[PDB]
Amino acid sequence: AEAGSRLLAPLKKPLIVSGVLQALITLIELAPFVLLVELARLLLGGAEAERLWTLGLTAVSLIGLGAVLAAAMTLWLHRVDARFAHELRGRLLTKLSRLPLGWFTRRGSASTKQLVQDDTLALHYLITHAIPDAVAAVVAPVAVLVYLFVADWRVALVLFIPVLVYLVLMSVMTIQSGSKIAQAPRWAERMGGEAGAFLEGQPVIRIFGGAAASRFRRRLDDYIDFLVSWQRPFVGKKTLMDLVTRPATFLWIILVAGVPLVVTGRMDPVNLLPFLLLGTTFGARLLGIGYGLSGIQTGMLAARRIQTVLDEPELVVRDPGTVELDRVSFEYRPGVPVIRDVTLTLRPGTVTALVGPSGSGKSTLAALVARFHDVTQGAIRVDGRDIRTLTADELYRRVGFVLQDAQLVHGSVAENIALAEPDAGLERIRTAARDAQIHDRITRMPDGYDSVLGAGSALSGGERQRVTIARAILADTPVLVLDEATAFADPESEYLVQQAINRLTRDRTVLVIAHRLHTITHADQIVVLDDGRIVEVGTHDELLAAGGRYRGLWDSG
Amino acid sequence: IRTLLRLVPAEKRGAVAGYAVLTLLSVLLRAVGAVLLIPLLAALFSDTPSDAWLWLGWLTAVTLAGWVTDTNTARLGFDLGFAVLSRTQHDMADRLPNVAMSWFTPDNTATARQAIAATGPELAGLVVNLLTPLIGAALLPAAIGVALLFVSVPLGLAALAGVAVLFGALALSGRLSRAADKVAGETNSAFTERIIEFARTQQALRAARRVEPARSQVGSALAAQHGAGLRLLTMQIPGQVLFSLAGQVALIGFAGMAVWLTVRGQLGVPEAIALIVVLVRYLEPFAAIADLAPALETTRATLNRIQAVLDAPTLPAGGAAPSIEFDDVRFSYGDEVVLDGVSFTLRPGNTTAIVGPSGSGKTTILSLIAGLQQPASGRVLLDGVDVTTLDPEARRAAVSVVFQHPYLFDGTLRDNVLVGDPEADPDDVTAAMRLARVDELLDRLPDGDATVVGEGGTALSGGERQRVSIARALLKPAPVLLVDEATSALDNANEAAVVDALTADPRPRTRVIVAHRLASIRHADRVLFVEAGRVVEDGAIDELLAAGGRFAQFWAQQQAASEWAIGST
Ligand SMILES: Nc1ncnc2c1ncn2[C@@H]1O[C@H](COP(=O)(O)OP(=O)(O)OP(O)(O)=S)[C@@H](O)[C@H]1O
Ligand SMILES: Nc1ncnc2c1ncn2[C@@H]1O[C@H](COP(=O)(O)OP(=O)(O)OP(O)(O)=S)[C@@H](O)[C@H]1O
Repeated sequence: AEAGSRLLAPLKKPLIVSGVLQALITLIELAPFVLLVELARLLLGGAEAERLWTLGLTAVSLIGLGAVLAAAMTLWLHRVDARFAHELRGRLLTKLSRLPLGWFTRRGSASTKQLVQDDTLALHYLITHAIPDAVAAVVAPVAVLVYLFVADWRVALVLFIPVLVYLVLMSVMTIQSGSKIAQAPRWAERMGGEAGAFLEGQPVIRIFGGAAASRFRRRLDDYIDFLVSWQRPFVGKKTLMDLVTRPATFLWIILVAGVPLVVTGRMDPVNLLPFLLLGTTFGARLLGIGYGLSGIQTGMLAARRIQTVLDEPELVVRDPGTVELDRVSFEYRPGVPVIRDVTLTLRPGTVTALVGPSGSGKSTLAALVARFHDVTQGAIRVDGRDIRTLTADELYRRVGFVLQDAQLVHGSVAENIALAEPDAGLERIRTAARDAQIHDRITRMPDGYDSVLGAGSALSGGERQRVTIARAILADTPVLVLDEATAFADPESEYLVQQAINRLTRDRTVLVIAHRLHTITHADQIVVLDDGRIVEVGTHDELLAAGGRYRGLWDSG
Repeated sequence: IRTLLRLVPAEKRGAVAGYAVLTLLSVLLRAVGAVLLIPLLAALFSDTPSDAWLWLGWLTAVTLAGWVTDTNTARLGFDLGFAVLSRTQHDMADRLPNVAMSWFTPDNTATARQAIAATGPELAGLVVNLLTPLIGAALLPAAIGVALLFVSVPLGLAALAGVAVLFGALALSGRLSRAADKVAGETNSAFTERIIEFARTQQALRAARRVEPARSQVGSALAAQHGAGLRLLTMQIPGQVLFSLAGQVALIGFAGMAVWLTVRGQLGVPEAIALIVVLVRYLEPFAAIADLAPALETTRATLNRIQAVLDAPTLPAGGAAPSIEFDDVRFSYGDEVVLDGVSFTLRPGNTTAIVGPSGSGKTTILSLIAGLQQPASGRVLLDGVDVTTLDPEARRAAVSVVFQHPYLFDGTLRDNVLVGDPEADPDDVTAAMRLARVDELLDRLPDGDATVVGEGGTALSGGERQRVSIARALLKPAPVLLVDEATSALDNANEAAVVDALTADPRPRTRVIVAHRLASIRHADRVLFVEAGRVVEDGAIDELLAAGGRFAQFWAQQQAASEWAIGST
């Protein structure tokens, strides 16, 4: 709860000043409804035309001042909002450059798009619209109530009859429907998921048909019946509550409570005019507070998300390519081990393959080797130096990586290939591309090597993967984490990517994340992982002769 | 919005007529309740307030009538809202299976998902939360203005003109508000679009050791754009201020006109005060419309989505191995062309094996053969009969397909298998599970063939999902069996199952396989090498191998690739 407020801490005083100005603007907005009561006081006195011209001047001045104050306040608030939002984007930029690389491979949480684009816009709306609108929606009914009570308390009290009846019926409906309203969002997300599944499985319905449509139709009918059974018994309460707060009912109550007082002489007939002017619409004004509070809540949720981002755990810097894993243990979630006391020594020049069943956690160990995360226990040493004491450049000029879902940077193809070493000449880029088996395709492109890449381009997956492999070749990293799934990412161009990987694995201490067993039989070392722990270590022949888990995996293959 | 007239079911049309006439009655009763304040407050402010009792009696009688009509309209509103929700949802659910597959673009898929998912509570209470208050607030100022003609012709005429002026102000305020919101979203997206690129390429920038120059560049760009970004949103200021200022200026105008008529002697002071109060009743509805405007915008968006889904195109209507034949077929995903004068013929029973590069229209050709899509030009024949003219039942019964994705649903593995032919006997089901090598998976599963295969039930890997998909395809008695391969090298049993499906299946049906590896197309009687949407080589396996063409190069590449191993050459 405090996280949401902590983000908006520097905007304390500007928000308070904006709230004060909005209270002033709302009180000025209701000024003509008091000048009209004064006009009624004046006409019945039959005074001169000057005493009405001055009142007209006052009303014109007050509406003009209200408009000018609203314009000035919204200008200043937009300026402060832009000033704060630029600072927030600047602070999020640095955080994205210090969060661990594994943070960007998250799941079960909002993507960066919703997290920086939509949430910052939500904060903008919170600062500029939701807070001033809510302050207005709170100041208006309070000021109206105070003015009505000042006018005549006897007729001000009868306005609590419909308001209290509205509150009573609302409370009865809410308590009577606590279980259903608690259960409603679960039904909503369930129906959303079912609709997505029904739309995804359209071709099966198209050809096979069957009960695929009826399965979704039953869910839809259940949802409709749930809504009907939820809202049908509350028809009477809802409609009576709606009737009570209508302006016409307020007017009738006002007149029935005022005419007896006015006729008997206990009340000045002019004092009833405030109630007829402002008090009759009091129900709609009290109903509007919830909308402003909902707006504030919606903004503060986005504030919560952004602050939860800004306090993530960013990578701490403590203090011939051999890699030593020393009692490494890792937990993505606390209390849920994924790696448990694994020890290894990737000797120099040895292709230490990594193999295990799906969900065994073999990719995780390579991720820790590249320092996508920090090992919770033990330590990972590269060249005898713990990775935790190596700054980012020093680490990543020692431990490169070629993992799945290769990313391209906005720029020329001669920039993507030369990202590690931009000073490399064009001939070095060309021979690196030849080594990656991509020089054939790049020359086929119209602009050649200067073609702009980015979010989308003419190259398919099996070609941008080879461009990234060319970049990894040119970076010249002694250690090299490798994801073997890149070999068959595009099965059409499997052979070219295999040639590129064979050239990339020339003289590097490689840690292959093996999915296919038959591409490992020449590996200088193989590690069998299951349940996040090493079981059997040795070459292909030794592991098969041992008659262990590796023999079972090989036979299953 | 006129779409609601189509959305409401035909059996509730009488309810619509009753709702309309009772809403008009309610607005008339509220107008009489407001206009009755003229004589009532004329008597109250006079020297004999006792004359106000009669008008108070009439006003409270009108209020009772208004309460009765309002509760009737509310009951009808709840009934009609639930009815139209049910009708719209059922029509949308029934329409979609008949919608042509060309319509299912990802934006259209998103709109349909939103229409099915988030439209429950909104359409449930649409007509009570939005239509009744909106119509009441829209018609009541007109009703009071018209009813004030008799009290005073100039005052009533001025009020009636003010109705149009204030509705114009409301429309202008809505235009400026939504345009300003659009501009705000645009500038925020423009500012943050570089942070998205910084986050997406974070691995590449970090690994290449360019994170510091890249971050400095992004920050400098943000600062430079923010320096010039202080000139934005000059039209947001009259967003809501314009409407409120217009309303208050109208209030001052009406009050001043009442004062002027009092000075001119056409109205008494008590009736002048009463007219001020009544013309404050007149402006009160316009606030309600402004409050309801965002909800109206959301409802308009939802109804636009429902209209888009309900107006989607529909496919026109119309056991030996068929001969699949193409006659200059052309197809395009909008503007991009996927086929260009492709023509070929598949012999009945001969296991054709399409191969070629990616994005070359292989899966597209299989889809056109299966009738999921239609050919934009030319004909797709099954034994000389155009696919478009096939009956829907014959359309389903003709072709069986193994899709690239498995397309499984939550439920028992058995029930997933039976959807190929739910009337199939246990013998055929056992044969299909054996030919698909699903019986091996049954040993893995705890409960056997009845095991739930949903994500919450059992998390199957790719090989098992593809094997049950092959079982689905084999079970159905379709004379055509397309196999769009997505076989994974992590499961050799999947390849064995595909080979069994193309070989061990006893039903004499033509088969078309879009293959990546050489495990399956070894048993291919003919091959169609499809490159860039045009068949470049056609013939037998050995013929193409001897010719030394493109297919020979593909065979050499795939055969060499299978013998790949790291750390040796
Ligand atoms: N961020 C995370 N949050 C929760 N669980 C995680 C996370 N990352 C990994 N896991 C768990 O780690 C196990 C899988 O480890 P991974 O290395 O990520 O995948 P994997 O074992 O390599 O799968 P394959 O098919 O072998 S690549 C599963 O039990 C996951 O639930
Ligand atoms: N739903 C879609 N929306 C837009 N373009 C599409 C869609 N489906 C396919 N395409 C494109 O249409 C062209 C032909 O693709 P396909 O019909 O899948 O042929 P393909 O070679 O079998 O594709 P793959 O990669 O092998 S599965 C390619 O350029 C695809 O990117």
